[PDB]
Order: sequence, then structure tokens, then C-alpha cells
Amino acid sequence: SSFKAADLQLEMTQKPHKKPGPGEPLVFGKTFTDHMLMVEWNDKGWGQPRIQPFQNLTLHPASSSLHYSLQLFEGMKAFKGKDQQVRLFRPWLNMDRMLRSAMRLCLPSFDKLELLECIRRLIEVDKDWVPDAAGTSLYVRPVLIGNEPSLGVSQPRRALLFVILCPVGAYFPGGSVTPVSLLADPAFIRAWVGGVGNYKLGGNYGPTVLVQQEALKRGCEQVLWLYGPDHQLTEVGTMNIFVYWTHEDGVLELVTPPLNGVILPGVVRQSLLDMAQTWGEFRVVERTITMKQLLRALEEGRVREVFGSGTACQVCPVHRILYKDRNLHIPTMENGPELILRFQKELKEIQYGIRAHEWMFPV
Amino acid sequence: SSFKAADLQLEMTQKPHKKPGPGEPLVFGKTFTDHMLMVEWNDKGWGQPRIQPFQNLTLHPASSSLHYSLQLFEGMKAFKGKDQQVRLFRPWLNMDRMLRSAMRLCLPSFDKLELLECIRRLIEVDKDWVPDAAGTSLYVRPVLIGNEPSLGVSQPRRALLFVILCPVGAYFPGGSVTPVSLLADPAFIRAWVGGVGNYKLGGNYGPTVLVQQEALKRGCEQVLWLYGPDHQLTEVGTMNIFVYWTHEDGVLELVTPPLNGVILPGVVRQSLLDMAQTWGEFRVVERTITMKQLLRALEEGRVREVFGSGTACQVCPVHRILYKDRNLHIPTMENGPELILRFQKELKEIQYGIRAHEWMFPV
Ligand SMILES: *Cc1c(COP(=O)(O)O)cnc(C)c1O
Ligand SMILES: *Cc1c(COP(=O)(O)O)cnc(C)c1O
Ligand SMILES: NCC1(CC(=O)O)CCCCC1
Ligand SMILES: NCC1(CC(=O)O)CCCCC1
Repeated sequence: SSFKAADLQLEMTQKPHKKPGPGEPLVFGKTFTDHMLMVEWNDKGWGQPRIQPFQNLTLHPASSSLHYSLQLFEGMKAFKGKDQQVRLFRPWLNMDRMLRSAMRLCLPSFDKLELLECIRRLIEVDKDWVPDAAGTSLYVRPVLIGNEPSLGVSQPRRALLFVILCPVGAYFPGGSVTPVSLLADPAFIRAWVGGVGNYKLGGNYGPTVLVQQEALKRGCEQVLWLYGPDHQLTEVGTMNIFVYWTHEDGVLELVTPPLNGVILPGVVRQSLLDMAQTWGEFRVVERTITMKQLLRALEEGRVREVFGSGTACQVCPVHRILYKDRNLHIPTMENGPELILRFQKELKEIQYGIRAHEWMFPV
Repeated sequence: SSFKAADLQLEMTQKPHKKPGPGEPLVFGKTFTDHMLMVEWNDKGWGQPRIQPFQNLTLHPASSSLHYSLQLFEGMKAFKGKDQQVRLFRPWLNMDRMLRSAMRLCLPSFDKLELLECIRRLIEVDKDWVPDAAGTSLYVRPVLIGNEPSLGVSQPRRALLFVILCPVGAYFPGGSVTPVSLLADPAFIRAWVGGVGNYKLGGNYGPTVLVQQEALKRGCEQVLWLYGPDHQLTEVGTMNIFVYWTHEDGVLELVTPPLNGVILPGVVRQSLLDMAQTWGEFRVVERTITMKQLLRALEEGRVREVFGSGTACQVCPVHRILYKDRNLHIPTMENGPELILRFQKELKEIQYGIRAHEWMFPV
């Protein structure tokens, strides 16, 4: 059924593009690498995978990817250490999530490890594009779209899988943690139980653009997505949320919302849970967090740190939440931020190859 | 600002496709006409509109239309009367809805009447493609997509508006209306209040494919979309729902769910409400309909007709609903279907120019 890496076609570029410098401030995903991966699917099966020069897609105007959002994507980073070795961070989890997303949209199944090997081969070809400066990396963007020339809402009989790469600079200006303010208004819903918010589908993102603009108009940087009558904290923009506090039972704990359907199962999210569990210094749980619980904890001075997690930012500190038109200062930066700095340090040691780990996949 | 229809550039096809013609099977949305409308948008506003030959779209791999579902569409029909005159059905309402969809996804605004004249000119160029057989029409598909070559989840600085046309056959070949069976399972949710289900965005359709396949496996043609703990009937597949019954207060009425956020404001839906209100023979109301209300009405023999409404089907009868592993028989067909046939006949007479009406826009 699946495409094989052993069947890979190679077409090197004879028109190389200008590489960005470590000194020039880069915007997220605007400058791309020399090559891309492309695999075509039809009802008879997958075609042969190919590494070809970066080029535009040729799509039929009726392609189901453009009309009925038969599209999904992934996002992972490749890191270059001082010894020039490029490594991907827990890519197996991204491949797992990509296949789950594909099944939800009735898009073709593929072998997760064959796609991983094809992606490894692609990054190997564009190795010189992976930067080595502090906090920089190569963003990998796999995409699977429906491509049937039909206006009928049905299972695609044609599909296209492609992977593009882009060098990204340091998220924080310089190399120090800067906090974000969040708008928490229950009128905005990102996902729902029985919905598709737990899959990385394009459809979950388009509607967020206007809401993010509303957050900016109200003086906030990101949106704190609330869910249900009890105003459950779900996500911070397009990042998973973590709260480090002394809970109502008097125990020091790190909590993040559980995977009940409205939470996207983040790779960094899973890594922070795994890392903190291994330390065994405090309680680490997956449990629902409500605004009522957070309000009470803040007034009682029990909150230490609140942060967002994702591939783009790793660990993003939160200093303010605007809920029901009331400002809530989150003492994250006044508490170090001890845990965020510890997570940042240990993730960078694993990611840049200072410490050898099972989480890293060598390219 | 907006693009002007007076600036329209026409490039006719050098390679015309063979038309289906007399007695050939037409599958919905699989056969396309010779030309298409294309309008580009960037930083300096809209470009000049163009009618060019039917061809593939050239999109950058990072196009926000494919990653974050910055896409919307419309659907309306052009009808050809026996004397060869082509007319559009209430297109102003589709233009109004398209603009509302554009605003929700932070896509560029345009003038409703300028796009309408551009679509009229496109249908005029491909006028011979509009079939004249009973119940047949030309399906018009306007689309507006984000076309930003960036991986950032933001408002597009580039967009593309295009319109494609499809000659379609009669939904009920021979003229006789045929009913369908619906699967009603609360585990599947189409939209949520605070979401975007009330807009015609690509994102709302992709997730329905898997649900539709499950309905088919269970022996049902469409999905009856239920919402909330009270199991509110919202939509029949991707069509609005109508119930013709004797209400609990003993009064005969035609009811459809209100525009509370989870219902897409259909043009046919509004047309049926307008038509039924003009007659003044029964009560016409927009009120929430629950499964418990329908169950009580069925056993008491108060339900006369249940149907779906939309551009593709016009008025679609329902004879069975599979709910909680039990089959509920809906007496739609044995009741004529009196109201459905009256709606079908009046709409047919208006659409094919047999009866003059302000609802029709001449091409
Ligand atoms: C991508 C994403 C995340 C984080 O996932 P990572 O795998 O850790 O990058 C969290 N929430 C949403 C809504 C996301 O889209
Ligand atoms: C298109 C659509 C309708 C019907 O709208 P019409 O304008 O009458 O064609 C109803 N519900 C959904 C979900 C739709 O997508
Ligand atoms: N929040 C940004 C991401 C996830 C992340 O990497 O943190 C989601 C939207 C698309 C870009 C990536
Ligand atoms: N139900 C089919 C439509 C609406 C309609 O015309 O009934 C929505 C999906 C795309 C095709 C059109």
C-alpha cells in the first residue's frame, strides 16, 4: 500500500536560492529551502516518492483540498549541534499524529517509518540550510491534502503528500524569556468534544485568525481558549497550557489539561510531562483546569508559573490573563521563572546534542 | 476597494472540451465548463478580473489555503428555460453570504454587485453549457482563498477569488421525489455555538466525510446532525431541516431551526420560509426542534412531512431516522408529500421562467 524510501527519486536543484544569515531577523516560515518531498496517491495506490527542487503546486480548481478542507499538517524541528550533526526531536510522535489526522479525514494511510526515512533523506540533501546559532533550527512541515477534481463531499480518490523546510530564528529577541498576555473570553470556541480539535487539521486554524486580532485589539498577545460552562482552560493560542502551583490539597504540582478531545496532543507537551515525571520532585498530572480554580489559586498566592508549550516556542511564559474584563497578574516572571528555565535548559541539552538521548533521531 | 466588472479581461479557449449533450450521465461536480473567473488580491488591492480558459491553479507550497484552511465557497444554480434564456436564483443572497464568510476568515472584501456581474459574464460566455432538460441546471462555484506564501497563522496579504461551473443533472430523474434514511447519533457534532458552522467555510466539510461513511455502513444515506444534551435537530447532511407537523398546541405549522450559530443560513431555506409566509395558510416559525419533540409527535401521529433543503436537492424527503438503534418511520411519502410537491412545483416554475419573479436574475 505505502510508498517506500527505497523507491525515492532524486532531482537536485540547478537553481540554488540565497541562504539567510544568522544576523538577519527571520519571520516564521517565509524563506524556504532548495528541495521538497512529493508523493502522489490515487485509488490504485501510492506513487514513487521524490525529492525535487522547491516549486509551485499544480492543482485542479476543484481539488477537495481547497473546497472542503481535506488537509492536514505537521510541525517538527531539526537541530544542528556544534559537531555539525543534525537531529530531529521525537519525530515518531509527529508521524503518529499525522496518521491519526489522515484517518479522521479519510485521507490515505502510509507507513510512518517510510515517511520518516523520506524526511531524513530530504533534510540530508538540504543539510547546509540547517542553522547552528543559539535557539535556531530547521522547521519541517509535512502536509497531506485531498486532490480529487470533484465538488462532491466524499472520500478523495486522489491525494498529495508534500514536505517543505524552512530555517527559523530564535523565538525570543536575543536569548531571554519574554512573557505574553492572554484574552480569556468564553464566546470563542476552538474545539468541541466529539469534534476535531485533537487533530492537526487546517480547518481548526483559519477561524482563529479573527479571534487573535480581537485579542490584539483588547491589548493581549495570545488567546486563552476556554471550553464548557465551567470555563476550562484548554490551549494558549496554538500551544498547550501548563500551570505550576500548590493545588487545593496543599501539594506542589504541574498540571496540564487531559486528552479528552479538545486538546491537541503536543510533542513538547508529552516531553514536559515525561521529563517532570522522571525527576520525581513534585506531582505531575493531566487534569481539567477551570478559571474558578485558577482565580482562587491566584488570590491565595498559590500559583508559581503558567506557560504555553509547542514546537515554535518550546516553553512560553504567561504574565497576564484578561478574564471577564478583569486583569489577572500571573507571577511567573517573579518566580524565576524557575521551572520554565529548567525545562528550557534540559530541552536544549537534549536537542543540540550536549547530552545523548533516546528522544533524538540522527539525520 | 473592489475589483470592477468594467475592467474584465476575456481570454477565450483555444481547446474546447466536448459537451455531454443528449442522454449522457452527469455526476454532480465532476464535469467542468470551458472557462473560469480569476481575480487576484495583494498589498495594492484587487487586480483586474479575468475570464480565462479552464486550467489548473499554480499555488506556492506554503499557501495558507492549504495549511490553515483560509478558504470559503458558495453554491448557486443557473437555470435554462425552454426558450434558451438563462437565469440565476437569488444570487444577491449568495453574494451577501460570501462576504460574511470572507469577513470571518479575514479575507478581502469585494463589492457584491461587481462579483455578480463578473459571474453573469462568465455564465454568458459558457451559456451553451447550461443544460435545458427537466430538473437540470448549471452549478456555480465561487471560491475565495488565502494565498499567503507563509507558515504564520495570520491574515493573508495575498488572496485568490475564482469561479468554476459544472453542468448538473436532475437530482430526482424522471421528476418523482424519492426519500432518504438518516443516521441520528449524538456522538457526531458538525458545529458548536461560538464556532463557524453558520458560515460556508471549507473547514466545516472535511470532518463530515468519515461520519457520512459510517452512516452509509449503517444503511443510511445521510447524517441527521444532532446538537446539545437535548439532541436538537440541526441539519440533514449538508442541507437545512424542515418539519411539517401539528404542534403540541394543536396548530398546524412548518418549523425549521433558528439561526443561533450552528445553522447555515440557506438560500433555499429562506426562500421556503418566505413562500410559506406569503401563502398564510399555516404558521411558519423558526424554533428549536428536539428528538424528544419529534418522538412524541410521531407516536401521536402529528408529523406530516420532514425534509432537507439546499441548492443541490431543492427539497429532499425523509422516510426513516435510525436513532438509538431503533428505526423511526417518518410518514412523509404517504402524506403526498403535499407540501414538498407544492414547494418543488412553485420553485420549478420560478426557476425555469414559467412564472415571473423578482427572485430571478437574467443572464
Ligand atoms: C501544534 C499545536 C500544539 C503543540 O504541538 P507540538 O507538537 O508540541 O508542536 C498545541 N496546540 C495546538 C492547537 C497546536 O496546533
Ligand atoms: C450549502 C448548505 C446549506 C444550504 O444552503 P443553500 O444556500 O440553500 O444551498 C445548508 N446547510 C449547510 C451545512 C450547507 O453547507
Ligand atoms: N503555535 C504554532 C504552531 C504550533 C507550535 O509549533 O507551537 C501551530 C500553528 C502552526 C505553526 C506551529
Ligand atoms: N449539501 C450539498 C451542498 C449544499 C447544497 O447545495 O445542498 C454543500 C456541500 C457542497 C455541495 C453543496
